Amino acid sequence: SLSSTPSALGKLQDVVNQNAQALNTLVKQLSSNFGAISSVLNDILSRLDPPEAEVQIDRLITGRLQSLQTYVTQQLIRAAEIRASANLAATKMSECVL
Amino acid sequence: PPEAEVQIDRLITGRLQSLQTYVTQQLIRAAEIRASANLAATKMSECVL
Amino acid sequence: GDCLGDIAARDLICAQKFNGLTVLPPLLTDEMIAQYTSALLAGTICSGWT
Amino acid sequence: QCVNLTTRTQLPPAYTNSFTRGVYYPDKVFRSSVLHSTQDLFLPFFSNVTWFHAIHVSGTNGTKRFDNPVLPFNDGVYFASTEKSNIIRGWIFGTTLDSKTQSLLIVNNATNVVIKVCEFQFCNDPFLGVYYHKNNKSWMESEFRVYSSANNCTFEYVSQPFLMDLEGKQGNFKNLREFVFKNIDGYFKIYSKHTPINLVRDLPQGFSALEPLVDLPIGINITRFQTLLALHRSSSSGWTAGAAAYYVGYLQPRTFLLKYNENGTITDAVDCALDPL
Amino acid sequence: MYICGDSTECSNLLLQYGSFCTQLNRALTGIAVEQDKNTQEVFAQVKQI
Amino acid sequence: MYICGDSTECSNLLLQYGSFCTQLNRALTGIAVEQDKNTQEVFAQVKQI
Amino acid sequence: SETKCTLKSFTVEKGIYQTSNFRVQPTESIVRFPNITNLCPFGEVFNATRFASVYAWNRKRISNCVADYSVLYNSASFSTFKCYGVSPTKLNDLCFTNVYADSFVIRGDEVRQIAPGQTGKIADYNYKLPDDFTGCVIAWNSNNLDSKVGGNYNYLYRLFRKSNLKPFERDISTEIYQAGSTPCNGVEGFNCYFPLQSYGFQPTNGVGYQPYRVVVLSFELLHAPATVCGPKKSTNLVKNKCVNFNFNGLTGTGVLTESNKKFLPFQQFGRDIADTTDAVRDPQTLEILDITPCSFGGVSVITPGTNTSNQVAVLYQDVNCTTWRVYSTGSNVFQTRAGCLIGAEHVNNSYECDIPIGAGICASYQTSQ
Amino acid sequence: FNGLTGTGVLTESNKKFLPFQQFGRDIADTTDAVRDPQTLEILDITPCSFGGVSVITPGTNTSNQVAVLYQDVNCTTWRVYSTGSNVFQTRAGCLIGAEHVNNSYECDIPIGAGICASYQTSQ
Amino acid sequence: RFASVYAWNRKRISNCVADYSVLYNSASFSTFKCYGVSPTKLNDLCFTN
Ligand SMILES: *[C@@H]1O[C@H](CO)[C@@H](O[C@@H]2O[C@H](CO)[C@@H](O)[C@H](O)[C@H]2NC(C)=O)[C@H](O)[C@H]1NC(C)=O
Ligand SMILES: *[C@@H]1O[C@H](CO)[C@@H](O)[C@H](O)[C@H]1NC(C)=O
Ligand SMILES: *[C@@H]1O[C@H](CO)[C@@H](O)[C@H](O)[C@H]1NC(C)=O
Ligand SMILES: *[C@@H]1O[C@H](CO)[C@@H](O)[C@H](O)[C@H]1NC(C)=O
Ligand SMILES: *[C@@H]1O[C@H](CO)[C@@H](O)[C@H](O)[C@H]1NC(C)=O
Ligand SMILES: *[C@@H]1O[C@H](CO)[C@@H](O)[C@H](O)[C@H]1NC(C)=O
Ligand SMILES: *[C@@H]1O[C@H](CO)[C@@H](O)[C@H](O)[C@H]1NC(C)=O
Ligand SMILES: *[C@@H]1O[C@H](CO)[C@@H](O)[C@H](O)[C@H]1NC(C)=O
Ligand SMILES: *[C@@H]1O[C@H](CO)[C@@H](O)[C@H](O)[C@H]1NC(C)=O
Ligand SMILES: *[C@@H]1O[C@H](CO)[C@@H](O)[C@H](O)[C@H]1NC(C)=O
Ligand SMILES: *[C@@H]1O[C@H](CO)[C@@H](O)[C@H](O)[C@H]1NC(C)=O
Ligand SMILES: *[C@@H]1O[C@H](CO)[C@@H](O)[C@H](O)[C@H]1NC(C)=O
Repeated sequence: SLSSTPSALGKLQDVVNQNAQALNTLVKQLSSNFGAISSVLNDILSRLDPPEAEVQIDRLITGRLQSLQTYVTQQLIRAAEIRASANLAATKMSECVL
Repeated sequence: PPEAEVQIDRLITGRLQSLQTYVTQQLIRAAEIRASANLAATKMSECVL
Repeated sequence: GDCLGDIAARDLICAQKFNGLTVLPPLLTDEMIAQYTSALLAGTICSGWT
Repeated sequence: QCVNLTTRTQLPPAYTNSFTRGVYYPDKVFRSSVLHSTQDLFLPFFSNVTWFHAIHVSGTNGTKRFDNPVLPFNDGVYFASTEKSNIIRGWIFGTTLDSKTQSLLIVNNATNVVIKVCEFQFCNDPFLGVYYHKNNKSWMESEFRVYSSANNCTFEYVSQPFLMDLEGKQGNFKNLREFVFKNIDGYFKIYSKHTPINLVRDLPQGFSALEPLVDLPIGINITRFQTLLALHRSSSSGWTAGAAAYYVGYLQPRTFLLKYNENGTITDAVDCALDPL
Repeated sequence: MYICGDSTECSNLLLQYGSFCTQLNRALTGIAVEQDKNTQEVFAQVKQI
Repeated sequence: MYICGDSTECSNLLLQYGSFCTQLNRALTGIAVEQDKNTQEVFAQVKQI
Repeated sequence: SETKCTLKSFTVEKGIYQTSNFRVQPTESIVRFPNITNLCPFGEVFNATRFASVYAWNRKRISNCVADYSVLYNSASFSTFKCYGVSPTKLNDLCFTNVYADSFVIRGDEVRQIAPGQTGKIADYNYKLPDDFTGCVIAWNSNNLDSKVGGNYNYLYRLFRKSNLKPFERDISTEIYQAGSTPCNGVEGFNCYFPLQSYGFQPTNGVGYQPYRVVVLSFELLHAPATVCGPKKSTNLVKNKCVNFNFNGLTGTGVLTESNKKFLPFQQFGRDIADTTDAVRDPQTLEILDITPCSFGGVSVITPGTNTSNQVAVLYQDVNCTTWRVYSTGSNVFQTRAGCLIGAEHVNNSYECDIPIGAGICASYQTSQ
Repeated sequence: FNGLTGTGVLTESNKKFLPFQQFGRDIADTTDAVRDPQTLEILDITPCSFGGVSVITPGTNTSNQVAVLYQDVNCTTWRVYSTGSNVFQTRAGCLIGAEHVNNSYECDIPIGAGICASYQTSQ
Repeated sequence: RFASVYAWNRKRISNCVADYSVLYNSASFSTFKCYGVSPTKLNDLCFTN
């Protein structure tokens, strides 16, 4: 049955897929300008002097920190779901197996 | 355009932050509901059936 | 057309829809849930835990 | 000087399906193995394309049609043509298309390519033409009309010389040429591509992306344009159309999802506004 | 509609970092699916009527 | 690396938010430790092999 | 010490701390520009006998030259110089692509209109910049060149128009303007106007009425092959080393290697999924080079309490020791699936776990400890 | 209206402004009413776009037919992209393009309010 | 006549069209600066006091 039903293990495959997506999202989000003239620090630094560059860079820093904070929050929520599943599994090990 | 863009971007960032806050709160609340639903399912099997 | 009729009413449901916020229906209706509940009761009274 | 052409049959316009064409590389940056979202003006997918043609069929009830109307330019133009004998030569872009304002003339005259911006006074039926000499079997340029005058000439470019093949070739259309024309912040932007074809009716279904050709620093207002065709000669009635067809569509702001292959070629695209799927 | 409803100019600015909208919608969809799942686990335990 | 990868000028600005970065990592570390704990709690029920 | 700073403590508890990433500093710099030898036509642009009327301004293409503007320091004086595109101090570090110089004469009071976002006769009817403008505006007083005693009436401007201009347009039409209900077929009087007026430039005019020469340099940056570059000397190209670089004005740090990418003839730079440059076409030899970051990562430190011992072991997660992007060795190199662990002694006895490392490996501080 | 721009649907209003008031405001502080500058009447402003659309898709690796659900449309000029055929009103919205079968089955693609869909038979 | 700066003159303007383009045929201003609006938007607006 397991061999012939690929969807059977979707619960474990889903964990893997969700984590991969969360990291791929963080990389893709680097391309956002966040109000800046450019998403590339090297472009900002090549064309602007320090006091002008600082403004554009600070816009990018704020946006980038926001992306990381979003990531961490999502991971904490997912961690809680997994903890609950793990606690259930531990209970079953004692009550069903032992 | 260039002056409006500055003022608009300030509003967009704030508006987006509000939606993110909403989603975070819904996810936390959803987890609490999930726990209640799991308990209810447990009771259905052990108290009713 | 109903939200235009309700402008005077200032219905919160229309305000939410106009600002992009919606509500999705459940998959199971109240009638469907009632049927599951009734089946469980019929089963319990007729055959207990079997 | 100018000649008002006659004997032309009056026919209704034809329309065709744009399918999935009119995509061009929107940047000067190499990308590969990615999808990319862009918001520029594009020909919408499966849009209404006006089909124009030049044809001479037979005597008695022959079609005898030669389409060279003034068309709106709107927000930019997708232009494409299918031919076998170099009939379509160039375009006129401008507003009033007379001596009161500056106009842009881009023409291949079978010697070189000439680009000018002048307060030109155009002919109502501008055309170029080739005379066929039965003696020694030669096809040679014999006529140029287009305009009766030019004045201040604020922009000018002339290409290096070449020989263009003017033969009255028979058969199926063999050459598909596509162009995109835009007028942005004073620049007349042209994108293009050349595709080998073998066909007898409307635009082939398929996909390709056009490459940037040139950014011309023109500085003028364009609201209308006209296509310049060459005639074949054996006054206003003494002409044979030859066979060619051209298609005109208009660009609209759209969002597209473009797909780049492993070598950075755009190989596919999604028109995000076409339908819910 | 929430951030930039009915406005072309702010829409084009919003697209600059619109990948954030997609992420919010995914989170809300995940909740929506879960809520129907919870209902089925509690009530549809027996598939015989 | 995520924000100011190999950029001295960006890094020096980023220092203002250094306490923010520390908190992001503390949260991730707490998760990481927990994940090994979860595995041990489920499988290592009996330490007699 | 990095751990101590991170924790804001002079004491560290037993356990494993993450300590950033292994990083590599650049040792050499690379500067590459097309080998352009001509000086830009500063004389033709700024020392012209005559300038165009503002209603019919000139435009010239500039290419295949070096933008060494220090040549103007001895003889030129500009009352106005303002860059919209880049900071002025960066002009000599950059390359420019589609570079054009717009040129005309206006009155001193009108100089303020040659800017994005302005209104007025010039801004609306004669010459307009886009709101989104990349370039620099230059202007200077020409009273001793253009003004004449009886009035220099050669310079014209448009006074009447029906609609506003779009950026960079040149309307040179002389058709009569209709201000009233009259059709103005000719007429040239009453409510019908000849649209262009002259400026009576005289040596006795006050400053606001003196002529000014205006040059606007319009250009794009860092997204296409250069045609004009600043006065910067190139260097040799260094591969497979961590270097600083400047390719046609685009700066960065990384390791350059040969690429198998094939850029289209008009492409100068390539970008990755995060829109970061990851390839360039070298400007002197048209070779495509790929760029990889110098730094990579994976470093953590295994620490006994510092109130007991100052010995630490360092784990390199992505290092396969079996000088390998390692800070130091000193033997005690143990390869595990969790990385290359350096400083710990490997023993073959199994023990209860104390400080976990990963992949089945755990450490302790034990015996001469 | 006197320099205040926007997009929307203008209708007659029952609001009565004090003599010195020109514009009205909603809870969101958006404009929701104006006094017309020449005719002294008050108009209400409603956004043109109302929303509610989702798409039911069999995998694209099978076919490209889709059905579209309009959550706020009652099909009993419908604010739909196309009337098409096979217009089925459900409590979850007006569904256009799916056939209505009175034979119940196991749920495949859930739609809502007791309705599901699947792809089957010339499918 | 213009007022002395110490005793500046304030005039009320009302019930008129602000077609400032009429000044193009005669006046020349060395200084012109708007603080509350962008100059290019002036022709689409209405003003009160
Ligand atoms: C570009 O050309 C068009 C066509 O001549 C100009 O539009 C006309 O403007 C006049 C004056 O306002 C109107 O009476 C006409 O009805 C308009 N015609 C059309 C087809 O719109 C347009 O103003 C010109 N562009 C610029 C910047 O001057
Ligand atoms: C073409 O016809 C128009 C009238 O429609 C006339 O004004 C023009 O002069 C004619 N041109 C020639 C070359 O005969
Ligand atoms: C436009 O395309 C439609 C098909 O989508 C066709 O029926 C119609 O005849 C075409 N031409 C015009 C002028 O509408
Ligand atoms: C093409 O134009 C060029 C430039 O005006 C001219 O010298 C040449 O003779 C023309 N050739 C023909 C066939 O008209
Ligand atoms: C062919 O002969 C004609 C005269 O009959 C002459 O005018 C023409 O130039 C000749 N063609 C060539 C290619 O020599
Ligand atoms: C355009 O040409 C006419 C020819 O009569 C001339 O009077 C006018 O000054 C010219 N305009 C420009 C800008 O050269
Ligand atoms: C890329 O070019 C090579 C030849 O250099 C060719 O073999 C390969 O098929 C091309 N890749 C794609 C995706 O077309
Ligand atoms: C202009 O000419 C003078 C000599 O009359 C010369 O000293 C000066 O450097 C020249 N300026 C430029 C830009 O060539
Ligand atoms: C000069 O440029 C050519 C073409 O890009 C290149 O082949 C040559 O090596 C360059 N040379 C120098 C600085 O000697
Ligand atoms: C190190 O490389 C060798 C191949 O040279 C490989 O067999 C070994 O497994 C690698 N070490 C680790 C920890 O993966
Ligand atoms: C002028 O304004 C008044 C309101 O003050 C209005 O009643 C009248 O109809 C308007 N009329 C015109 C343009 O005739
Ligand atoms: C649609 O309108 C009809 C009245 O024409 C009403 O009976 C029906 O309940 C409405 N449908 C829904 C889903 O509300």
